[PDB]
Amino acid sequence: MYGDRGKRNCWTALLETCLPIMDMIDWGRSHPDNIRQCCSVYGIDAGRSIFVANLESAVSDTGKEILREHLLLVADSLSVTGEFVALNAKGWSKQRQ
Amino acid sequence: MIIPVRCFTCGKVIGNKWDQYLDLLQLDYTEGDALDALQLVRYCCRRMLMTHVDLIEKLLNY
Amino acid sequence: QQVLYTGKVGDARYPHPSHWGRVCFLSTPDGENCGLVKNMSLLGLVSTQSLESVVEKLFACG
Amino acid sequence: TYVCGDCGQENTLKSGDVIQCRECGYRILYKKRTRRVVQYEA
Amino acid sequence: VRIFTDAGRLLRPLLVVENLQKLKQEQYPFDHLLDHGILELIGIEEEEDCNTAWGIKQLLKEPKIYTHCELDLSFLLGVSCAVVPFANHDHGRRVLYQSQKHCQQAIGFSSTNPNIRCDTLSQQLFYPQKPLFKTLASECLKKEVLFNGQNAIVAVNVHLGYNQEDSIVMNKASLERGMFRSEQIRSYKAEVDVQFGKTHDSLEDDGFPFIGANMSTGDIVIGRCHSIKLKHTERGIVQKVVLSSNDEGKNFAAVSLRQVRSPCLGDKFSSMHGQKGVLGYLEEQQNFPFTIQGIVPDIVINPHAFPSRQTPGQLLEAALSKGIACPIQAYTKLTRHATPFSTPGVTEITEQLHRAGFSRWGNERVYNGRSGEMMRSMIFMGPTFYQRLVHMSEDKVK
Amino acid sequence: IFRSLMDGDTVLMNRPPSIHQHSLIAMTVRILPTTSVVSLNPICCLPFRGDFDGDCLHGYVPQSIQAKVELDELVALDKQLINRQNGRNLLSLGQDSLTAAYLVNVEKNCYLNRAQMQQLQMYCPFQLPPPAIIKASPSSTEPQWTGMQLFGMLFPPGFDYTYPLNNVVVSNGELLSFSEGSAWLRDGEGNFIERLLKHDKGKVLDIIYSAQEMLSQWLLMRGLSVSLADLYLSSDLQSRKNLTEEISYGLREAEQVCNKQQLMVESWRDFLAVNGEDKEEDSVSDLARFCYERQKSATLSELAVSAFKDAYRDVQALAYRYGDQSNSFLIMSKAGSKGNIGKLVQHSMCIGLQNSAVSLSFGFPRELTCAAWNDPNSPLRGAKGKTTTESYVPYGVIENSFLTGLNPLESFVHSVTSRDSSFS
Amino acid sequence: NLSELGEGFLQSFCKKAATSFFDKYGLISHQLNSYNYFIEH
Amino acid sequence: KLCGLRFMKDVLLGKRSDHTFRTVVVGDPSLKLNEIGI
Amino acid sequence: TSEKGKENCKKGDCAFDQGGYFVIKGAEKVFIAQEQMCTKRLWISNSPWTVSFRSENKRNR
Amino acid sequence: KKVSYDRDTKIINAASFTVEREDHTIGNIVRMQLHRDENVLFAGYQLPHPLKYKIIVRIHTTSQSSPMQAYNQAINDLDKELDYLKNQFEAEVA
Amino acid sequence: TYQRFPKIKIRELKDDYAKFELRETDVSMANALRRVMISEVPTVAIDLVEIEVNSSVLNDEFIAHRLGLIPLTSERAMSMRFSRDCDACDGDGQCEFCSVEFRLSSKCVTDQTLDVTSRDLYSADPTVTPVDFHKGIIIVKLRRGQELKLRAIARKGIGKDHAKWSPAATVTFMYEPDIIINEDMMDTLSDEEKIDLIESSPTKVFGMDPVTRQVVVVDPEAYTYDEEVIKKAEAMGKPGLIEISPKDDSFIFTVESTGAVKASQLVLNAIDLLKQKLDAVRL
RNA sequence: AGGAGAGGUAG
Ligand SMILES: [Mg+2]
Ligand SMILES: [Zn+2]
Ligand SMILES: [Zn+2]
Ligand SMILES: [Zn+2]
Repeated sequence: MYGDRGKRNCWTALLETCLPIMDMIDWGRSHPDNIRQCCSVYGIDAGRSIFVANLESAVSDTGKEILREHLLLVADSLSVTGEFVALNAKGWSKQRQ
Repeated sequence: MIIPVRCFTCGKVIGNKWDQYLDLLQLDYTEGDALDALQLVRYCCRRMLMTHVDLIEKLLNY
Repeated sequence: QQVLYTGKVGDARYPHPSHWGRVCFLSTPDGENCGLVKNMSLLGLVSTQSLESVVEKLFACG
Repeated sequence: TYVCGDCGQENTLKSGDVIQCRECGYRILYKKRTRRVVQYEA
Repeated sequence: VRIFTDAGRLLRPLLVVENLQKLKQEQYPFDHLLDHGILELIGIEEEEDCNTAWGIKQLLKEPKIYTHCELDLSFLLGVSCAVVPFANHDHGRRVLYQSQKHCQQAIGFSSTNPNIRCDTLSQQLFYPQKPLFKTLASECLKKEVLFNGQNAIVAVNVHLGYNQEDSIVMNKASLERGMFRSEQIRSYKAEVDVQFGKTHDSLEDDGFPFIGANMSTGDIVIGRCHSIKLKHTERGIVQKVVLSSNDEGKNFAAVSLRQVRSPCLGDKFSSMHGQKGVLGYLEEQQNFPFTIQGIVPDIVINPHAFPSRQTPGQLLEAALSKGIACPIQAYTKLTRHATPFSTPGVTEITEQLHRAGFSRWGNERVYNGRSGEMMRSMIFMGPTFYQRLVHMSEDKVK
Repeated sequence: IFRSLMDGDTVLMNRPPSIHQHSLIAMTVRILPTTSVVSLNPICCLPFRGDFDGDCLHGYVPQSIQAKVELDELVALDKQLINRQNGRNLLSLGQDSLTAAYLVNVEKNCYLNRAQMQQLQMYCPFQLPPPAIIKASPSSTEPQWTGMQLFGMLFPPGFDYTYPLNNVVVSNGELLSFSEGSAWLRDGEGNFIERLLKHDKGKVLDIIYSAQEMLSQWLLMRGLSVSLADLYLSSDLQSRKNLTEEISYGLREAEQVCNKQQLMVESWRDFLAVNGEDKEEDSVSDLARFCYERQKSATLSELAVSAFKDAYRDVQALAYRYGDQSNSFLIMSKAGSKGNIGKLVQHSMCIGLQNSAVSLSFGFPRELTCAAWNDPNSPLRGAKGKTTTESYVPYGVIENSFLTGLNPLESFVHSVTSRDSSFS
Repeated sequence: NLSELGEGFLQSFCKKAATSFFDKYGLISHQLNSYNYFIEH
Repeated sequence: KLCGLRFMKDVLLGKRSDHTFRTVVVGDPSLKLNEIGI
Repeated sequence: TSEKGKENCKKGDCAFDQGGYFVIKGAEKVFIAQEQMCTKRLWISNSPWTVSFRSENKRNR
Repeated sequence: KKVSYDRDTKIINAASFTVEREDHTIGNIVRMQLHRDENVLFAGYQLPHPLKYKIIVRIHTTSQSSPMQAYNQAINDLDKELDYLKNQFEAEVA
Repeated sequence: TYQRFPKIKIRELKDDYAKFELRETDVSMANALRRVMISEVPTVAIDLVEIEVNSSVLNDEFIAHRLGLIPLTSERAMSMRFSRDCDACDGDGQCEFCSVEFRLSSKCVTDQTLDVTSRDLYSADPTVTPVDFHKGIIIVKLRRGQELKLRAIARKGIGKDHAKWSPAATVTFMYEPDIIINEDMMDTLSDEEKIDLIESSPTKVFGMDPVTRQVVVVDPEAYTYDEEVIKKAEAMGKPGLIEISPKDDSFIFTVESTGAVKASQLVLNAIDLLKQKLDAVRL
């Protein structure tokens, strides 16, 4: 979807467009592919789960083998304040604040 | 750079065969025939006597 | 060839069909100046300004 | 004892200001090797 | 119609077939050829319009369709790349490495007049050797300074695991006879506008050591009255002392120290096809896998490097050198050229090696030097051309 | 109060940069007559991620006694046997021991006599198994030992190992069966080294060292070399000609498959339908336009490269048919110590697909010959004139290999493709 | 004729032409020509 | 160059210590895995 | 050095360099070719669409 | 001491001989001569460290002769064979 | 359980070349003898030099290194003692048993280039004179002037170190293979296949008999163990046509000397040194 | 003694 205007959320506009076909789309599993704004739609836990899945996919694409506990610890450390902060200095400063 | 003596591979004395090799090359002789006339059955000695460059002449001139 | 930044240049770091016979496309330094420094070929010459006047000879050809 | 360059002449100058070859003009001098015994291991 | 006569344009000479028949009329200077029109200079923009043939053999097959022709396809590469044998038989990365780094880092002919140059870190090899194979570019340039290094018998085999991780195992006896032995001359410069003097062991009355003095750590090399002392890793024997001054009156002193650099364990050696490695172990001559005629290999390399680095043609170079060096039991019509774009076929090399009395695949039956038993698998042996790099072991010790 | 370094002291070895925590390894100082160099076991190169080509290892000598006490209790080699990243073993057999073990266990036709077996028993810590081969011929005395029993002296009597995938059964410290695969020897989920570490974890290092020494001795007795016969990959000239023809036909079939796959777009929905279309010959006669259309689009290029890989796997599969069992490249590829099958294919048969990552202003002419480079309408000459294009996605196939000799245009294509890896 | 010269003759002529070109211009001539043109004109 | 974050890295974050040696490494299969040749 | 005699060539240079360098302060200096855009050809660029005529000596672009 | 004697406690009639300043040229011939004796069961030599010039020889015999006795017998037989070869060469050269 | 009985037959013998066959011996004895005669036989060579005037284009170490490799007569090498064992002197100049002093002096006073060979190298002992083959081994080349004067000494050394005290040169041995032909599968081969099999061998080891139209074995000692004829036989379809196996108890030696000692004397010295080493190892 | 400009090595 286009992001020309940031006033309205893309998911909000997508839900209004699918009104005639609400039954066809399984809304029990549909979710945005993004990680940052998915926490505002389905909660922090759903975003954490999708982040873990994406991290596992990236590790598999890299060709290396990494145990599950490392990725789970990374996910729990990057989402301790209820939001996924960035790796820059601003994110760490906000997390400490 | 004079001829390297003792022919590092297999340790063959080739220190006194450069003048004869040049004399043979001065005539109508190829490199293979010239090396065969010096009684060299191994290719290490032939490589040593074929890959050498005469550099001391330029040292004496320049 | 001079570029503004070393991290990114563009398509100059890759060989071009215009390099055929002018500069060496198979040899280039590896590192920051990868492809910016190009070694000239063996049969490479650089043209110089011609003192003669070509305009006068062009009208004679037609 | 110092040997000159293109000119063949023994300088043998030890003064700080004497750096120019006599009757030559050039100021390039080479140190001459004396007769000293040096041992080398073959 | 666009015509350019300005400067800065790049161009190359190309053979034209229109005037190629004028050549045969029953050593020619290049100016004569240019004046008669046999050769012409073609710019980059002009080359796009004309039709150019690659080789002479391809020109005679279909005439009247190629306007121009190339003298040699190997001249497209640079001077440091056209001399590499079987350039197109190697991977691009390895050719790039050989033509960029290993060519510059090689140790060969330094100069023929070392007295006039006081340059820092001058290195010269004792017995430089030209390669057995011939290159058309090298033959036309008529200079032996293009190749810097020596060629030694190289066998591709494992030696007790001492050559793993692309390491190199050399022969102790071959190195002690003068192979890969080079000298290093380092110069020290001091400027005086104080004066040169001793001012109170090896220094003379003029303030400089005599020629032939063995200098060590903590010794004054230049006496000023301050003095300049050698550092921790500076040593050598005094070769010459040069005193000079400019027009302003400032006096300059140059002292050169020379020392012999024998191949140590930490020294790194490189090949002509991008093979890089360090010396793993020095093995005695009696322990090498000698062949039937007793020729022991000087250098032993790990076979695992070839599948990874993907460097074919080094084996071809070894086979060609072995065929050239080995005698024939008519030496004319012998394949010696190794032009990168005119390489001889594999069948021709195999036939040439077979006519010399050896196996057509370049491998010979060898016997273990430690037990005397005959090995089950034949070992490939060939006199490849290797180079010695400037990176040493003691230069990295800290 | 200072004393010189001697045997028994521990130093902290590190290789810059430290990409993982296993780069810091504490090792005991062993004095050697060699000077201006440090000696390291080739197996320990895997934790350091380095090779013997100029790598410099800088160590740290602990001065405090407590620092030394904590160095060999936490940072020692025996303490870091379990990899903390994936949970597997940190140390493997190596690039040489793997190939030697593969050659020992695969041949099964070379029998070692009593003298050689007793000579090799000096390095193995365990005792000698029964010969298992009393008479191999009616007139053959001196009963011999099989090759798989030699590798059986590297396991404790109480160690039992089973690998269903490779049909490897180890009972009472004796190797009973083995077929192929060489997967249990390499690093993996069910490697034998991991099972040995989980069994005792007290003498695994000595077992690995003895195995390396014994395999090196055995391979020195045998001898491994690479010759021109390995690169030729043919028994004679007729086999080489047959292989060349087969490779040419396979490349042609792969190109046809790619051209067929290029039609899976929305523009050809009328043609792909089951109806009557008179433009069947137009899609086949337009052979020179497919490459131009592929080099302009990115999705088409991705589909083409995927189809080319899928059709070229079968072409790469021909090496096992045209390759002998004594081929060194095949042995090293099956053992997994160095190289793969595609590298051998590029060595002998053909390089295959060559495509660049970033977009360029020129495109490959799909032929890579002398006449293709002189064509004014070729994509390499700026544009093909079919509106004027500005950018292209290069796509070229090289029929020749490194052994035969690269064409200058093919060499240019290879250089363009490989220039990306040389960037900083 | 077109093919009356032969194949080996053309190869030898190419080698001789390369040798003559390297003897006339040399390995480096562009820099020398550029510097000489800057002095004269 | 030694200013700002580089100053921190070269002063407080990264430091140099004594009793350190740096040499080129070679292969020696005869030596044990836990032993280093000096 | 140029057009020197046979006797002058024996003493002096080592005949290994053709002499493409400079002697500034005892160190050899070599120029490197600088790739510059052609000033005698019409140049057309994009974003924005424009065509420019380069200047030979005076800034008459 | 050039030659050291060390008996093996785990295996009876077993011993290890450590010879200093020796190479393969002696160990190989000693091992090959020991295999000719019927009483010798295990005979072999190894060179663990190339830098440390030592040779380790392990001899296992039956319950009829000591390993040292077999070692001395092999040395004496090798000396006799060398003397016979020298005599043959001296006879052939004349 | 006892000694072996070697048999020695000499085919060719010269001053520096000897080719003899050793039979009824294991390969270990031959390998040990080769190693002893190639690395354990001591000779005399220059190791320490002392120059006084050196104005040549070459460096001093270069001349010392090419002087130390000059072969010398070593008839007294077995009787002379080592320098480290010579307790009568610390080692300086001429000695009675360990050191032999050499003097060299060259001065060029003509326009022609003077070649300093090995012929003008004089010593106090007439038995340690350099071996003359010819013009001799050239050391340096001198222009007008450029005097070279030096003093060198020679010591007894083992060929194991510095690889300059080794008198042997390419000491080889083969197993003397025996050729076995079934002689029944050759009759099935055509006339063209016989010539193809003959030309398949790299060396001249098989011959063709015109009167019998069959292959014969001529000079079987030049097989070189190159599995080319067997591979050709397998390719033609005959697996058991020619069977060639090495002989374990037969060997052929080829000893080439460098001129220091005679080849037969070299073999005798190697045998004596091996016996001495065995006696020393004896407990 | 201290700083700036180039080239180079290892992953
Ligand atoms: Mg590395
Ligand atoms: Zn030789
Ligand atoms: Zn003067
Ligand atoms: Zn004495």
